[PDB]
Amino acid sequence: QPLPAALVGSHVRAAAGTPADLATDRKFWTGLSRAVQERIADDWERTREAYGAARQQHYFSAEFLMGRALLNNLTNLGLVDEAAAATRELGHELTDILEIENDAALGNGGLGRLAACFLDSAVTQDYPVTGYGLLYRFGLFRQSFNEGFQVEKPDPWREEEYPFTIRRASDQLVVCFDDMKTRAIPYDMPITGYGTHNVGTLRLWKAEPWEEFDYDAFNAQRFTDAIIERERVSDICRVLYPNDTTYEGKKLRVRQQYFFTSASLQAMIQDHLAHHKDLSNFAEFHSVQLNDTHPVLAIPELMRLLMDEHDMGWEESWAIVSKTFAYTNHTVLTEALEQWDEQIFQQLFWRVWEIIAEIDRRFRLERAADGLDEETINRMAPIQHGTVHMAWIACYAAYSINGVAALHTEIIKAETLADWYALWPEKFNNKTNGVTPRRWLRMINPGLSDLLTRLSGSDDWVTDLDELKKLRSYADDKSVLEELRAIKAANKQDFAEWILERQGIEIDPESIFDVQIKRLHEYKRQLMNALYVLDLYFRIKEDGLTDIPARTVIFGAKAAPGYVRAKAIIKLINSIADLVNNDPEVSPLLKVVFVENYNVSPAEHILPASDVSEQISTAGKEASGTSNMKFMMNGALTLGTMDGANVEIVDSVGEENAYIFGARVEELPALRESYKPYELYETVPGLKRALDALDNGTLNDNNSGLFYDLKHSLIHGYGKDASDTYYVLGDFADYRETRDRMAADYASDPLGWARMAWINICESGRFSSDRTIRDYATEIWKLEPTPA
Amino acid sequence: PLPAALVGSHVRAAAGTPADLATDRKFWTGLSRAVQERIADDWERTREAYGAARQQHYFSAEFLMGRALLNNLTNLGLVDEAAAATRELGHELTDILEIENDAALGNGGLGRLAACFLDSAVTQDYPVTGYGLLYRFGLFRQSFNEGFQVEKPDPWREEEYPFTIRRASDQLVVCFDDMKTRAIPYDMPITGYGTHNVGTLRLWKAEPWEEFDYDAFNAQRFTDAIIERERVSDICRVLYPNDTTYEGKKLRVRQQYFFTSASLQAMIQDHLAHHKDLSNFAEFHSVQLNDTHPVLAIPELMRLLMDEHDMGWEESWAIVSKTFAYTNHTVLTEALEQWDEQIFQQLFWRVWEIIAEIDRRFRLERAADGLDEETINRMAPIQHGTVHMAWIACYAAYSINGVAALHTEIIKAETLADWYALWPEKFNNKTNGVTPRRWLRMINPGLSDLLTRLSGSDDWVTDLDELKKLRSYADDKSVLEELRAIKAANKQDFAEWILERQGIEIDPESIFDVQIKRLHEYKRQLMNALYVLDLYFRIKEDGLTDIPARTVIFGAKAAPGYVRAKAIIKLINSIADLVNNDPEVSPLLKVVFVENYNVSPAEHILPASDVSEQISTAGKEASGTSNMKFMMNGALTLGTMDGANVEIVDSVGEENAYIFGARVEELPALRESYKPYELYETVPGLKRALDALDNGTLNDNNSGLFYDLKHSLIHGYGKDASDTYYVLGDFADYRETRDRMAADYASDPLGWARMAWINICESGRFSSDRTIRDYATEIWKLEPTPAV
Ligand SMILES: *Cc1c(COP(=O)(O)O)cnc(C)c1O
Ligand SMILES: *Cc1c(COP(=O)(O)O)cnc(C)c1O
Repeated sequence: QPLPAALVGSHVRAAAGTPADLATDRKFWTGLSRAVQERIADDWERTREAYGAARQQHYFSAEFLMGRALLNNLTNLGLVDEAAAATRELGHELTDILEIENDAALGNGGLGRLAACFLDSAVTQDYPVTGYGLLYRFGLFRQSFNEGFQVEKPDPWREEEYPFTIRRASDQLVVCFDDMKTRAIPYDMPITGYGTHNVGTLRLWKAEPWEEFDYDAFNAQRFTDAIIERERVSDICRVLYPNDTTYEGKKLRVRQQYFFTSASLQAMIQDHLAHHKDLSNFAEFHSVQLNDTHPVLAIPELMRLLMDEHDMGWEESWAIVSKTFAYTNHTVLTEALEQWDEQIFQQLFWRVWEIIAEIDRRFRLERAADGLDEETINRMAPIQHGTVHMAWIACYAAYSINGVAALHTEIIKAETLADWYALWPEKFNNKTNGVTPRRWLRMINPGLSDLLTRLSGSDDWVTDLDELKKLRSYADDKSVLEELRAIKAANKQDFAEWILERQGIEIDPESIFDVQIKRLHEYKRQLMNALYVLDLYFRIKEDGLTDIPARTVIFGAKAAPGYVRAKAIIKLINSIADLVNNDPEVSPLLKVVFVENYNVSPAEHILPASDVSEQISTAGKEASGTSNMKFMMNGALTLGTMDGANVEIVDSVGEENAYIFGARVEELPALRESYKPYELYETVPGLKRALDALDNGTLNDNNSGLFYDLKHSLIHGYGKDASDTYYVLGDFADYRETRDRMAADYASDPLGWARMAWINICESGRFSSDRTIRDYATEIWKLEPTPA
Repeated sequence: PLPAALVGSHVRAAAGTPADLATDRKFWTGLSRAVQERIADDWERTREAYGAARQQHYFSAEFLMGRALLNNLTNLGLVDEAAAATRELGHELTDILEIENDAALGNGGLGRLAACFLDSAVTQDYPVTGYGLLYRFGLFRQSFNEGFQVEKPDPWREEEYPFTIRRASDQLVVCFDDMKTRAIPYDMPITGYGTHNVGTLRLWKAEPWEEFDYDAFNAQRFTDAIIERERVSDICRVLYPNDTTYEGKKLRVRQQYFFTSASLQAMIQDHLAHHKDLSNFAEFHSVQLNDTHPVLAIPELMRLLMDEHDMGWEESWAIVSKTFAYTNHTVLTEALEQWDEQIFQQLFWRVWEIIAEIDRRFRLERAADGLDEETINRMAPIQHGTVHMAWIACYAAYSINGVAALHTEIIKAETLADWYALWPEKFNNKTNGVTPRRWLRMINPGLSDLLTRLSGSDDWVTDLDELKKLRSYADDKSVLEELRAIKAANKQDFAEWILERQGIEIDPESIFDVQIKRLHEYKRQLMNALYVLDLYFRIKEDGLTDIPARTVIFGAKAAPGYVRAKAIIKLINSIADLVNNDPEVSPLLKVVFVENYNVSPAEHILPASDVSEQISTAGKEASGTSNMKFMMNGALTLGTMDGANVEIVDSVGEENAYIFGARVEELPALRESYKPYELYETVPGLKRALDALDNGTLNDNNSGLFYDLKHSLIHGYGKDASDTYYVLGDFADYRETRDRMAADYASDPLGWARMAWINICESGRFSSDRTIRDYATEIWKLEPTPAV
């Protein structure tokens, strides 16, 4: 029987050393998860054999924002009810058990969450795709709050038994740096799939020292000396995205990237020679996707392995490399385009450096023969001015270079990677981002899932979201609209319970849930959102505004540790919350909620209850926007600029089913040219009272002086050099106009609102990562569905 | 049952692959989980039963636990079932058993005694719980490089270890003045043959309050970020960490305080859940202090009672004096712990105040008692800024015991004469013993079968005295025949074991002459080696040929900084090379140095042993637990009249053992006029042997170590001779006796078997079941408490 109490009890007893009913919630979670592993073990192996005989894809990424695994696995295996039954039968409540698990701290943001959605979409379609990354022990950082200020701490997640990562020490490899010999210990994480028996794999690497510690130093009682090398190796997997302002920090970033790409390629080669005679046909059977530039060292490293360990010539090796790697670009701008001092490579791995230098030497000669001028070659070369340009190695080696949305792909063709598109137009293509309908709809919004399943006649939509388009006809069915309003309300009722229990705040389950969950960045304009709230505070308390629906403004963000104004903005939001939440004359109509330590789990609780999706980055700064897509699938309406994902959302539902505003990306150069923010400060009604509220003592920054800095970052200067880089004051008037209008349509036309929401839901199939993966798989990787 | 279906379930969960495809490591893991699942209920029942009873809490800085799987399977009577299930699932049990590293939780005899005690306690249903540290890397792993001992870390739980269960939710705090630490409790099950009771070894793991200094990490001060994390980790990193410097000493004291404080806090917690308060703590609890390592428990309990539970000093000390019992193990007072009081003042000021108050009160109480200032100063816990831990123990303990009749008389008369004169009622004797489960029933199934067949039941397994009535078969050739066949099979097993372990080929028909002791000069491995070198020349040059072939086996680790001991190990490896590689001698004589001697190696050696070398200088050994293990397995004792050999010969008679050398009462006169140089020139063949040490026969690698050894033997006169342990003085009698013993082995095989049989049948005297029964009724005052 599927997940009987007897089986679950057995695994729990083994973990707790006590009968299953007396076990702690922690030990029960461990037992239950072991039960799941037991049940898929067979399928997992069959999948391994199936994929092993097929052409494969290997997705390299410096991050995988996996979130929790238990509910997701139970859902995809269709065992939630049995688990519920088994657990209660053994004296526990499944809802409590699920809370035991911390989000796997293996990723940071969108880049990582995309890689995660891709893995789920791949197995759901039986595509032989294996993921490869680092087993970060403490994630990015855990966010807490002290007196309203963000505090960063380690983010452990696997300090306790974690059955969803299996250690394979007997399969360990060596990654030797010129100054450090390391063990690379492989871990296996199972990727389950709704509606299939296939179980994919996410391979995570953990660095361990050659020797546990320096016993001689220890025995001499030089205790710190004894563990320095141990902890320097441990630093490779300690945290994600370690700060790199110093040389040593930069060298660690490069260590991290070489570590998991070298280990991954070695294991891939191992596996290949266990299924094939030699490597000469490596590229027929393997492709590797480079998610951004983090994994680009894989390229010189595959050359090294092929030539140094399998006696292959340069020409044959490069031929394999140029047919193996594909490369995904994520932003419109150079900027973040990784660049490393060549000296780091020379010091960490001299042989790999020689290969990088040979790549650059050959590249220049090949270009000169192509007939290019020296100025163009110099600015394309992988090595220039003592610096190695990782994106140029990627563009040179990759057989495919893709953007992640129609507009973004065109910019990289025309600007960012213009010289590359000029030489090799054929490499460029587009692959629009998307999210997985499983975790972000079916798993988190059963209420909505039910209705979709009743209407459409099956749950085929779970793995083929386009099926929902068929339901746009009901947009006029009033009984259905009412059901959808009731689903949203039930979700909001749930959210209020969750937030009350989590942070002790009481909110109105009937108010509008206006949500902005995004990394804190000035170009994200959480600050603009904050202003609007502050102004609205004053329009209610001093201006007598009352003909408006109550609303709860929800925030979720981390700020980078050294990003001063980002942390100041988070502090500002917390102070504004304190002001409006404790003012009886305003709390009835406006409350602010800052969700602490925003991550996958919090997102799962927020999205289903969301009404308004704030996507207000400055036009031209967002290439994509996957959270935008998740909101759409859950019945939340988009309030945003004509940038990134909003473009495609509006394109699908129409201007009438969304709230777009602000300057367009083509208008801004002229606006910034003669920008007069200080005048807006003095002129735009309310704005002066709003911004002054930052340093007249209305708000409290606890003597930090942060609010006054923010204020003058917005009003100081003028023209293209104005301090308000992200046109916050410039768009505020149009932003407030639209946000106000949106809240109005909300109190006055409930059915009309529910209708727009339905249109969004039914058209959201366009943003499913299943379509994205199909496209990667058919156009770039050239894969076939491979059932186990 | 332990059915294949159950084991496969647990293996699949651990391996993420069908059981038959799992690696041996994963299979071992799953099989161990299967065992835990099976005893979980009996374990909880024992917890409840012991908790309602008067209990004993055994405090020890070491527990030499060895491997747990085979021991548990044997005590649960599931070896046959486990063997079949494993084979049914594609694996072989022996291969699986070999995967487990000995749990590096102990050092030597002191730790093994604590382990045997835990087993004997559960076998008799006595409510005894063990408390220690969860050492992560043991003492050290021994390896060899060009004949020299090399020391490295000894990991054992880097891989999942299902036999230690983490209880993070029950964690406590141990605050040092310079370090707030988390005390994570771990539970290890102690199974018992013939009973359903399952005892507990509680092991504590120190973890940092914060994972690491995130602020320093972000600043890219990578070493600074983990200094404090690793200082806390040092608490459980290594056992008996070198303490030649103040810092090493402070670490030892930190380790002792950590596990005592945590244990007492947990004991108090548990007491307050069965009783209204701590006024009757001593009525329901007893704490055995195994040597002086856990003495800080005394002041710490005082601190807890007064500082956390509002008791006054008088009441608190009353409880303490009826709670603690102290066990003394040696005849010398130079090993008794003494610490600079500054260490205490720095680690825990409050605890130091209490220790000072203990000294202050002690002096006044003894002055009241009428002792003179001289005696008081010499008994005080604090003298000249040094805290004498043994004095705190003798002052607080209600019981002070020795570990052998003679040893106990010596400490009454000498070692602790001041305390015996003051409180004669505290002193008593509890002779050490070993468990017949791990050391006979589990490792020698061949002999166990014969014993069970002859006696008609396996009652002897938990009542070894039962074998006495079998002594009469000493004259039955059918039995002796079986005895010899069993030894022969055991030796063949060992020969296979060593061949696979170190590639050395040995003759299963030769005499297995074994010495497995820690390397100490008083242990006299050197005399053994001298005899081997001489024998080499006798065979090579003196035409010796009327002798049986023999394999001389050594097992021994040397303390890292002990130069003579390490020189001796090198010498043994040198002689072995000289001997094993000479075609004129190898066929008769081979030397085997078993690398990294520990519990598992002993378990393979003992059953195959013919000769038990117990040759320490008379007067040096108080006990001799290894001596007992050899006896139980049919090996004859070649040793001095000292320690366990006395009692052994007392039980079997001088005709069934080979005692030699100077008795302890003769040595004072012998040494007074000791002339090692004369012996060097006169004992036949000796000069040739010793000269081989520096004439080029044996290679020092030009270290001059052999020369120093040679000189340490032949230099000086009388009380100032360098041969402090009468190595040359005993050599003549040693060689004669050892030569005689070999002659008997080959001339009277059945007579040899007879002697072996009498040893085996009389071994019940050394069962730790008798030792524990005596602790429990005379000191701890326990009653058998069955779980079911
Ligand atoms: C979906 C998701 C993201 C991506 O969000 P964007 O800001 O739209 O790039 C990041 N973090 C979490 C927790 C998410 O679930
Ligand atoms: C039994 C045992 C001991 C104790 O023996 P000694 O005679 O005191 O040296 C120490 N170590 C191991 C591995 C043992 O099994």
